[PDB]
Amino acid sequence: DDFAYLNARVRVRRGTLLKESFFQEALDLSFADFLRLLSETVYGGELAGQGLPDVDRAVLRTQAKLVGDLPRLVTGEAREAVRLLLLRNDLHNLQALLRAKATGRPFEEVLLLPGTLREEVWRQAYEAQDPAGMAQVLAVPGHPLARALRAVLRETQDLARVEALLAKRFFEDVAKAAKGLDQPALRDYLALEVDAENLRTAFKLQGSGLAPDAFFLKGGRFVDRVRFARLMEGDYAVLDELSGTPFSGLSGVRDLKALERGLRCVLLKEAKKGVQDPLGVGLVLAYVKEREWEAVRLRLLARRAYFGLPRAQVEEEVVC
Amino acid sequence: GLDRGLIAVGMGLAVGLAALGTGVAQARIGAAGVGAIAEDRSNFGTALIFLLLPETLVIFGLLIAFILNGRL
Amino acid sequence: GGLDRGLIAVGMGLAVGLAALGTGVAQARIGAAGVGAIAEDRSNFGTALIFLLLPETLVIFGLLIAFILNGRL
Amino acid sequence: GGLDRGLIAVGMGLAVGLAALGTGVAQARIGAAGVGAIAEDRSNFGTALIFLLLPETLVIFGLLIAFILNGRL
Amino acid sequence: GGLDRGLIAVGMGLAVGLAALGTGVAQARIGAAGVGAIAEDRSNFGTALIFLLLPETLVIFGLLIAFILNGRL
Amino acid sequence: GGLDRGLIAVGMGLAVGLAALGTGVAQARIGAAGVGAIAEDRSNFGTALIFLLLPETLVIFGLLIAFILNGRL
Amino acid sequence: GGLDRGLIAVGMGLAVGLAALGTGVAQARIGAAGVGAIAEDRSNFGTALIFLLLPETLVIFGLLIAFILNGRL
Amino acid sequence: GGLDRGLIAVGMGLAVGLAALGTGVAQARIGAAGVGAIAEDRSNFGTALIFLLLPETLVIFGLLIAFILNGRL
Amino acid sequence: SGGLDRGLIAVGMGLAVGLAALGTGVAQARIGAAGVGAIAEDRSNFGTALIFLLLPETLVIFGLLIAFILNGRL
Amino acid sequence: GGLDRGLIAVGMGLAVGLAALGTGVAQARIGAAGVGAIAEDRSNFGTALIFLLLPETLVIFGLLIAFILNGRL
Amino acid sequence: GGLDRGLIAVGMGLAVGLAALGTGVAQARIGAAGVGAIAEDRSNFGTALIFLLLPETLVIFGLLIAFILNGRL
Amino acid sequence: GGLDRGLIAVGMGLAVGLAALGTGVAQARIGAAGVGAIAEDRSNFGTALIFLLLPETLVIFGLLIAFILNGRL
Amino acid sequence: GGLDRGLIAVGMGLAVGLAALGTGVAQARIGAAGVGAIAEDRSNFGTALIFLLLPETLVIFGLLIAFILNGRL
Amino acid sequence: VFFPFWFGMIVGDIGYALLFYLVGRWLSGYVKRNEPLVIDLFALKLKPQVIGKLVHILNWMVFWTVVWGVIYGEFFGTFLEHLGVFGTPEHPGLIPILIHRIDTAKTANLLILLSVAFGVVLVFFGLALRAYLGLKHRHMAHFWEGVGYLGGLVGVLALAASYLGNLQAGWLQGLMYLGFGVFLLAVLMSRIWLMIPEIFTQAGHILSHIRIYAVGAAGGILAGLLTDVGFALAERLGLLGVLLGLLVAGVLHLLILLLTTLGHMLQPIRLLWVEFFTKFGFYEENGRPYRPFKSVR
Repeated sequence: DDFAYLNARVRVRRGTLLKESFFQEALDLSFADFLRLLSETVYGGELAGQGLPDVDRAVLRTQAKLVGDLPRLVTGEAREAVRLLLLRNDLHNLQALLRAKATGRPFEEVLLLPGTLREEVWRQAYEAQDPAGMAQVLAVPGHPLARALRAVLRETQDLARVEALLAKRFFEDVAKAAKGLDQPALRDYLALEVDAENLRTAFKLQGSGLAPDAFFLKGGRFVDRVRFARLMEGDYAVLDELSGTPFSGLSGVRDLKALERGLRCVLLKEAKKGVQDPLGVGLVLAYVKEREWEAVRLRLLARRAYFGLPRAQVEEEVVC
Repeated sequence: GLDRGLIAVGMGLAVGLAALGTGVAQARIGAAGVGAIAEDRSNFGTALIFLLLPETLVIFGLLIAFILNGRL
Repeated sequence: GGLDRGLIAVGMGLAVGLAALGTGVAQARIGAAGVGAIAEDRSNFGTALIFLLLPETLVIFGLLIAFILNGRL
Repeated sequence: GGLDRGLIAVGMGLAVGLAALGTGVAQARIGAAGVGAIAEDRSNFGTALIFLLLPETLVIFGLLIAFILNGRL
Repeated sequence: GGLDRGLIAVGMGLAVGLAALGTGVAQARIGAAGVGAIAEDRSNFGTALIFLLLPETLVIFGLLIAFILNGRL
Repeated sequence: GGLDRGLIAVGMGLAVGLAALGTGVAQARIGAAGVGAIAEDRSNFGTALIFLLLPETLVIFGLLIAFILNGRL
Repeated sequence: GGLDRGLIAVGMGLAVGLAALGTGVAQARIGAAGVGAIAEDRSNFGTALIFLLLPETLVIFGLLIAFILNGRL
Repeated sequence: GGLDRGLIAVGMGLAVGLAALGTGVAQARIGAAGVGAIAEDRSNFGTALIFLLLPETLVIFGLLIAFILNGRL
Repeated sequence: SGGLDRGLIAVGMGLAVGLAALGTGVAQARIGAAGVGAIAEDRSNFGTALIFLLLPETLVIFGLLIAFILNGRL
Repeated sequence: GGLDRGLIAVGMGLAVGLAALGTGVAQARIGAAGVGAIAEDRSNFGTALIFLLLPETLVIFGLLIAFILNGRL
Repeated sequence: GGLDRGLIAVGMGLAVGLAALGTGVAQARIGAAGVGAIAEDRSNFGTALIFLLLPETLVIFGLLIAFILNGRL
Repeated sequence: GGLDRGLIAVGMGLAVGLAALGTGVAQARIGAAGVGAIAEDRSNFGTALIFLLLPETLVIFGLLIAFILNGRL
Repeated sequence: GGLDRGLIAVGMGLAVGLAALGTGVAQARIGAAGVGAIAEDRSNFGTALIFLLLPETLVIFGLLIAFILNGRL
Repeated sequence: VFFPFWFGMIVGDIGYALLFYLVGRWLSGYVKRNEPLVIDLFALKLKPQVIGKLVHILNWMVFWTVVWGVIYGEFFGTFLEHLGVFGTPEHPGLIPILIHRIDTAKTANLLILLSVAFGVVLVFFGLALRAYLGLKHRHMAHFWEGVGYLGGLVGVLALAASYLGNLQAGWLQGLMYLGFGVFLLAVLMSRIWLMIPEIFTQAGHILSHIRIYAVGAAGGILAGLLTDVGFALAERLGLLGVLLGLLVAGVLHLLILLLTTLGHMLQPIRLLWVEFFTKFGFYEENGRPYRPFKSVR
């Protein structure tokens, strides 16, 4: 309910993160110094042994203990405004369970990283004669999936076109739920994120030539239908046309890797602006997206430290 | 005998409006207290002491009320 | 002389009503967080009721001031 | 009688109305969280109605003050 | 001569209007959560209407005080 | 005489306008959630209109008090 | 006959202004959600106008009370 | 003359000012959503102006009440 | 040559001007907030942000209209 | 006199104070977004100053009314 | 003639109550952020009690003016 | 004197108090954004000072009006 | 004494209480952001205190006007 | 040199001083026992050297609250009722009182002038010290800001004391000449702008020293009224339920002790921390903390 109560805890946790000199000095070592440097910080509270599954289980467990708490601890408008940040995990778990039900491989097949829902709902939500019953037992009240899966459930029971329209319905529903209340720093963020999402969808669907307007959504502002079509077909002056927007140094980029690098950098830049609002929802946004940037950069530095990769392979991926 | 009522409406205004002030305070402080208790049981005493700290408002309101009563 | 009974009565009613407004503003968010805690689990029922019924002190003080004015009446 | 009946009446009416405002403010957030808790599941009906019919102690105190003001009239 | 009826009239109108304000503030958030729960699904309609009609107790109490005050006249 | 006929009008006005404020506050959040539910689909129409047209009972009670007050004078 | 027509005029003006404040509070959030639904898609024009023009009933009620007070004046 | 002129003046002033407050509270959120819809695309200049100039029916009604009272002067 | 009119018409004028001032202040708060947000995004929506900020000053020129009407018929 | 100067004084003070409250409500949100746009970059300085210093038209109009009242004091 | 003691006492009560509302509004959000810093780790104890006890200047300034008024009463 | 000086006193007091409320409303959000910009980095000190000390123009206007009223006393 | 001494005192106390309400509104949000910035690390103390206690000029201005009115009688 | 002497002017009860002396002898016995102080309710664990420093500040504070309980003349609130130990002419029993502090016609103007006078001394000492530190490092903007705030503040104070205080508008107007001339000279020979809005808050900081007399009168007449209600309604109603009224007034007196001595202990030190320390700077570049070779031992 109260934004300041959650914001105090989030500012305490933002007081404890990893600096730049950490990975700048962890850019050249041999994975034992990595275990050494992670023995001290707050990610070492769950580090059991040594090796790659230990480090991955430690990062996932500390992120679930340190990030998955803030969807709780408030009740009402505050949780309705803070739950729409860390909700990609629930979509990934739900589509994994959807393809597992549509495949036939057993229910203990997937690993099911934690999102925002307790896993007893997942254990109960595999056996249902009607997939509407699965969406009903999945339904916590104001949830976006609880009103999106039953929205695009109105064709069949279990298909893959259902999953594609589930993804599109999820994106437009999260954007509409951002528009449906008053947070002046989260509506613009989710609009810019879903603009990034369908832009990189158009980049990773180049060359095919299939109907783009069935894939293009609404909720972004920097792109429209004609830029989406002329970006799916191969001329990239339209990608050079985007100036004035925060897509600033991103011009003339063709391959998927440099594209997604630039999009992740501009998302973390525009999401670090959230200290502009030290009372509302901007600060917990600037905590959570900085935390996931730090987590995935820690993971990539772990991979380099273990496998002895050159630092020239990683130097471009700590640029922001 | 004309001003004998207006001292009492001043008394009642002080009592009610200071009660409003510490109600506004105890709203957010008790919301944070119930959130901390719903997290764990181990924050009981801190929730009670932060909740009972803004009663300064109403005991000062009772001070003003008993001033205006002791005059009358 | 007149114009005293009505004015001590409007002081009485204003005190009771405005203290009721104060504890209403308190119990709004306190009971909201309480119902959220109850919807999370049933274990914390008695602590939710004691944090909800702590601001009855406001209105028993308001009724104290009202009954002091009425005994003066 | 005279003028004092009107002023004790506006004190009584102000008490009733302002205490009603207090418990309406108190019931807004609690009713919102209670409807959300019913939307979770249908098991928590009785606790929702007891947290919603708790703060009408305010208005029965307001009706008490109103009926005592009528009793002094 | 006398100024009784006008001042009891402004007391009556102030009581009714201010009680209406309080129950409007209550039904705002209660109906917001109710329309959310119904637009989720229609399986909780009677409970949504009983939570919305629960703050009409405020209105009928306020009109009870209004008619007691009119019957005093 | 020439003020008792006058004060009932500010009583009637502070009844009706303040009850109008109450039901406007009541209609605000319900209208917002109803336009959101229509923005989902154009099928939750009847429930949105019934939740919006429910809290005008406040102002029909306010006009009841107004016309009773005019029935006095 | 001193203050009679002035006091019934300030009752009239207070009624009109306060009902105006009520429907301003309603039309704020209703027009916000309406412009949001229009900026989403154009086909929600009729529902936005019916939900926005529904709370002007409060100000036509206030004008009804105003014209009755002008008629008695 | 005497006592009437100033009191109908404060009646007119209260009506105009309070209706201005009502439509300002409306145009706050309506213009906020309108500026957001302008910032999304330039094809909302034809809907933000109609939804923003719709709630000045409030203040033309308020100036109608003011000029009716000024004619009653 | 009133003895009470001269003050009470003045509190009427002051109440009208002050309360209409509060009305357009509450409007221009959120409208200017979204305007400064859209200008901080790009330096292109300047004229439309100025026209939406200066559109609710109709309220205060109406308040000054009522004030000077009461000043004329004083 | 004993009644002219005091009531034109409370009119002058009410106009100045309430216009100050209006432009304080405006400058709150506009200054918050201006400090934010400064915290992004120093290239949005002049527009932040012009949007912050626009709503003091309110209080120069308020002092215009106050000094017209001083000229007719 | 006798309009001195009651009016200086209602000035006293108004100052005390309104300053009390001021520091309640302050301590609400400050104590909320204080408990939000306390319940994470218990090392922010004194550096939250300083911020909670900081706004207690307001009621004692109101009490200063109250005790001066009691000295003149 | 008599009724004169008391009413010019409540005029000047209402002016300074209500303008102080206005600039407190402004400095709330501007100081919150300023503390946020300082806690980001310590190079925002001059701009946070100039935006927090800008809306004191309201209260130097209010003290100007109060000293004019004390002069005309 | 008469009406003079009574009304200058409420013009004093209204100013004190209402300026205190203004600085409570300011220090609420500024203390929230200050407790935040301290709860990050114990390094922003010398800037959180100066940004927190910049708004106390309002209540010393209220006490200034109050002492002017105290010496005025 | 200042803070216990201000806290004496806050708390002028000999009974509060005796209770502080009791908890001080308890706490000095606790450092005699050499135990680290622990409480898990507050998670407060701390070493006995800090606790010995707390003994020292408590003794050096309780002397000034004894002497300002003598001068203000209040024993445990008001136990001068039965034994008239403090001499007012309305009931002269014993040795006289210097200032009564319960009424305001005798007290308030003198105490409020002295409460402003301490702020005058404090703020002028702070601005003179900032001018000294600007003169030291050969950095001139600090010198100009110090002399400008000093001149503007003494000019505003002289104009206030002349045109809103007493008569004799002849002598102080040359001091207004000097003060505003120095202020304009500083702003011209400075170009360090936005000092002009600061001088209003600067007068705010020299004038915000009312709060020592404010909480002094608040806590003083609050304790006096509580012991007045208890003592009167115990003695003159029943004469043998006097222990009932005595212990309920005692427990409510200790309740308001425990519930607001934190606040009116905190008020003088925030007065120092947000007037005097921030006048001469003290909030720039954070210094650098001296930590030696530890050898933790």
